[PDB]
Amino acid sequence: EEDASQLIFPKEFETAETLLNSEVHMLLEHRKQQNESAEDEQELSEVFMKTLNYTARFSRFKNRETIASVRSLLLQKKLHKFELACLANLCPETAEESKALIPSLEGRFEDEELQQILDDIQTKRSFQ
Amino acid sequence: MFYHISLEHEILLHPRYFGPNLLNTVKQKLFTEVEGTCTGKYGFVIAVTTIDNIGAGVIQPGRGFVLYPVKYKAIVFRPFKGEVVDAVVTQVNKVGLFTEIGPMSCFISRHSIPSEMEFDPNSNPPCYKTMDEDIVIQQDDEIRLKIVGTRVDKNDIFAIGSLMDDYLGLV
Amino acid sequence: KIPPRWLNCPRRGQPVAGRFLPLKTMLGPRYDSQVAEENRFHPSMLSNYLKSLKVKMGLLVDLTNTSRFYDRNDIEKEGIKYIKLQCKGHGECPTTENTETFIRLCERFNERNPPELIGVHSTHGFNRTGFLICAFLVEKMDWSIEAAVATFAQARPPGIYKGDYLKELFRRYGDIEEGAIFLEGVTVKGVTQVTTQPKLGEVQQKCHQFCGWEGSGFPGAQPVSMDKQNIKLLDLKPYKVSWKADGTRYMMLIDGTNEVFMIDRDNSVFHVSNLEFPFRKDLRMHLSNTLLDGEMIIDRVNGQAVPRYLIYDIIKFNSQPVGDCDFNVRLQCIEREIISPRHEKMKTGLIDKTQEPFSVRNKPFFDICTSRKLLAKEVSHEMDGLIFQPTGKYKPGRCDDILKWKNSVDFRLKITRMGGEGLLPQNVGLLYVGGYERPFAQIKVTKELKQYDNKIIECKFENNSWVFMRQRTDKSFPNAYNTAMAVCNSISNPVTKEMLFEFIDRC
RNA sequence: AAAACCCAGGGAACCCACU
Repeated sequence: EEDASQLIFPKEFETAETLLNSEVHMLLEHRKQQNESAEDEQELSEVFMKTLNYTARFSRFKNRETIASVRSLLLQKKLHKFELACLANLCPETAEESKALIPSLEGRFEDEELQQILDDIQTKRSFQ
Repeated sequence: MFYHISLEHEILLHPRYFGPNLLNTVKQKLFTEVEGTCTGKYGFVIAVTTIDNIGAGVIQPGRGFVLYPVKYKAIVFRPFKGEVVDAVVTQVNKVGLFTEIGPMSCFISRHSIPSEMEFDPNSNPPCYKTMDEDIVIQQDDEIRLKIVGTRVDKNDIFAIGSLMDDYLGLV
Repeated sequence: KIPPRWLNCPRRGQPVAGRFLPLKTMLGPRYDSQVAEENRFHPSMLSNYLKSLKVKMGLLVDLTNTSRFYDRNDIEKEGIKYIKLQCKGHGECPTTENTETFIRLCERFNERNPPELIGVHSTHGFNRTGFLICAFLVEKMDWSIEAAVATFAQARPPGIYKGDYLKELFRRYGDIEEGAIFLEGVTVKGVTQVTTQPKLGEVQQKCHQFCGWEGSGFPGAQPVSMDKQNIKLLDLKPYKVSWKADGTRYMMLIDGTNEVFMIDRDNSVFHVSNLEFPFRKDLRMHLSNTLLDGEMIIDRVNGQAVPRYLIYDIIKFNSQPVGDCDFNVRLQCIEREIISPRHEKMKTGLIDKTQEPFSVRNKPFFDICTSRKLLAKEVSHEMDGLIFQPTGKYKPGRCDDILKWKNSVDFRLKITRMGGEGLLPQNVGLLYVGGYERPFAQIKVTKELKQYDNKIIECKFENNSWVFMRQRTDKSFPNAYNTAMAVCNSISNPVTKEMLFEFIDRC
């Protein structure tokens, strides 16, 4: 019934807000830090550090300022939250790759503008 | 997709654990009882961001505990149908492919794997590779998979991937 | 509880077609106490190795209707889905009732835990565990309709089987037409257990005759542990003591020159070859119809372990009822009729101490209130216990006047986040024992304790709770619930050398 | 065969009492 390839979402996830891998990583690291403090509290769940390591391995933006720059760059274009988050997470390099990975971007933006956005993403990608 | 939503749950407090600080007890209860859980409607409850609202405590008539309706920001993830997601390969099998996405185990069976991407147990790591030995998907690799369907069992969800479509496989 | 042949005994059959486990069932910690170790079969044993043995099946199904075999919660805790079925026992095979629904449910599981396999388990694991496996293999595993019916035998060899099941199986899914250790730690040459019934029963019956014992088993006097009530017995009659050393109770029956036998608490009989017991009058003729009571202890002298047998009482001597006499008279008889002739012939060279299997001696004895000196305690560490003999005549069985004086339980620790309803779920290391799955003790779990999980451990009552005395992993199973009752009295009374020494000292 | 008898598995109609 659901298909995000053409942006079919259930009614429950209409007011939902997406997050980056790096945003989730930094939030989970802060929560782990407060878990280190605030004694008389047991360790968190297996899913907690599982997702923490998963999003730390696939982290692409090492700076919170980089996060803010990416959001202030991407929010003002007419993109859906899912498309924007997927573009900022997968980080494609060619407009054909961006359109193939996200088939809901067909005609939303011009392929030259889409390639310029991808080039901006690659410019602000924190390399390792 | 990794989501930041607000969820409502009711926490139950026995009078034995009222104490001088009551709201911290409720915060610990919420931070324990939903964390690491999985729902068929909202997927994996990854983490609780911020406890937003604590409702009025309705004492259950006749029975002792009090009831707290609680609204809270929570980080969650639920698998979808039809999306390419990065994954870590955990095991390569002649029948399928054991992959991992955070806490979710994903099974990519070989019939849903293209004919060129064949299985070889002769290699020291049992792995998937082609005859040209260009794309070698083995243990602990970073790949992308096409989620076809998800199955929930015993309050957790596992999914099935595929590599039929283009640009699927090793990154 | 568990009936005889509660289980067939082969613990787990190999997986049929490497897919379906042909096993059965119960013997949890509650039934560990009433079962032999090879027979012993915990979910842990099929599982603690299973996690890395590649035997880690993810589905468990209990076919037998009765739930008395074991608790199903542990299987879920193991992560194996606990499922139960109502296949009737008593020789009832199913016909797609509670079977077809299970087969579709089993098919549903096939992927519910896929790297994992299935666990199907009837009363004995052959009475329809295979019939259900055979039924399903025909349904989905495409096993041959006749062959699948015979497939269960290939992985689970039937041994005792049920023909009624085979006929329904054949018809529905095809065509119906188709131990005794003498001294632990040191091996003694010449001591040989006797398994020949004609001599074993004769020795047992003659010991019973010499003791005048009513029931079966060990005829010996069995002393009792003391409480604040047993101390009162000072003012009624005199007593006499020796030191209980860590050893095994053994009665020697002297029936001839080579007729020397050992009888332990388990009534097992061993034969001793080279012991010679001269008669005091004529040193050439050897004692007969003589029964002694004593302990076999390992004693290290000059850095070498020398097995020794201390004789602290005598029951029969040449058919004379010496056991009916006074204990002092019996001790003097022991001395003069046992110890003296042997040393007499040893001095003459006719008996070689080096050639005998072990030393023979008599235990020294003392009394009521006085010789306090060892409680200026110089051997306070070397005292393991003390044995209490009154002045009265010998009496078999349980003796309320004969007292035994002597950290310390193996524990099936389960570290569990006990989840209280409406309460913070609280992690606790539950301590329970065999025969007591209910945790008698629950202990605060340290992370260091959390290093050992599901571990059998010796525990020392450091506080009201018992901190681990030792990791008693060597004991595969936790001790009986009754041992917990026994230590429930043993570590409840502080039982001390200063408490009993005078009491064993004066008269 | 936990033979935890942790102690009924019958209902219907009628009559007779007591308040």
